[PDB]
Amino acid sequence: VKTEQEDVLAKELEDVNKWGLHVFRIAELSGNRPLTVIMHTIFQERDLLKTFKIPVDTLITYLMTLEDHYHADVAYHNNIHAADVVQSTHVLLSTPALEAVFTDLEILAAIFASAIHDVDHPGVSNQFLINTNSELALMYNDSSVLENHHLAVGFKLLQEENCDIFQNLTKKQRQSLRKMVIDIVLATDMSKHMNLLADLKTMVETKKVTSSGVLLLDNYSDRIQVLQNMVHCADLSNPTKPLQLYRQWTDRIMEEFFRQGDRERERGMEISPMCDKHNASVEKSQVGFIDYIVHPLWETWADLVHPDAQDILDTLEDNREWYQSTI
Ligand SMILES: C=COC(=O)N1CCc2c(sc(NC(=O)Cc3cccs3)c2C(=O)OC2CCCC2)C1
Ligand SMILES: [Zn+2]
Ligand SMILES: [Zn+2]
Repeated sequence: VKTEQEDVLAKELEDVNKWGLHVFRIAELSGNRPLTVIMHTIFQERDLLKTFKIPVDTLITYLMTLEDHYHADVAYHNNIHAADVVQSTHVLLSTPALEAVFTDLEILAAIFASAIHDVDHPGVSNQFLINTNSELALMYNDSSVLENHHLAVGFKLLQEENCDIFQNLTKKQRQSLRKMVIDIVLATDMSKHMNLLADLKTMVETKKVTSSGVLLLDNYSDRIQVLQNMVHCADLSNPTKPLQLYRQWTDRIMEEFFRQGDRERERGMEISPMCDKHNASVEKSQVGFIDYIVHPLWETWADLVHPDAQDILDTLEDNREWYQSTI
């Protein structure tokens, strides 16, 4: 049946539930369809198609349309980053401390929010978009420009021919899913980070647990804050991956940043915070970024789900000392 390529692909996909799936191999084996194949795999794996009556050809058609609205000419914020965050969100949902906590609708909404979360990303920043006085910035009034755009595009794509994967959800299911997907994606904006991180801490502070090992989340605010933190954790999971992956990701985001620095030079604009080709030390930037943003976030999350995130925290801590070695 399968081509031998499909077979090689299938064996790699046997790792979808493991942290550090080789997402870059999967992109190669798949003809640059990492997003399509990982989503499909997860959806079958989690039985999402039957539970929500999603016709499989519609699912495929939409996945492929979604992936083609990621830019192949963008080093980091592309389909592979999309697939990576989706699969990471998928692993985090399986964490033992959230066993049987979230409904299928909420799972569906977290995975879907991951898949569309950066779609149509240009490879430059909100501030850049605001400074260039770009259309996108005028539309969204300089407020969460890219993140508002990813949502509008992710949803509009469901209207293309044979693309409505939510065609069989009730109005009720659709309105709740939508709101969940909008809260999750707007929370990927980095300027929400501290606020998001603070609530997580407060969650951990006042943390309750009941009847067997399972977190007690009994109102919307609490349930959505967790999902929001989960996906935002997945968005910032590169330095917790095995170093081979992490280094490939660091390569890509640095390429994107310098290329924006270039576009800022090519327009007299002033330079971005360490987007400086020629003048910015990657090794240092990684270390501070871990100590100030990535470690605190993941340290809290580890707290929340203690101790299922131990190896994760540990890898991050190693990758951090490894970047220090590089002075
Ligand atoms: C103090 C707040 O600053 C702040 O949030 N930003 C500046 C730095 C930075 C992001 S996102 C990101 N990277 C990721 O979202 C995913 C990763 C890809 C490879 C490692 S991590 C980096 C970064 O990693 O590097 C920067 C730090 C200073 C120079 C660039 C946004
Ligand atoms: Zn983003
Ligand atoms: Zn992202």
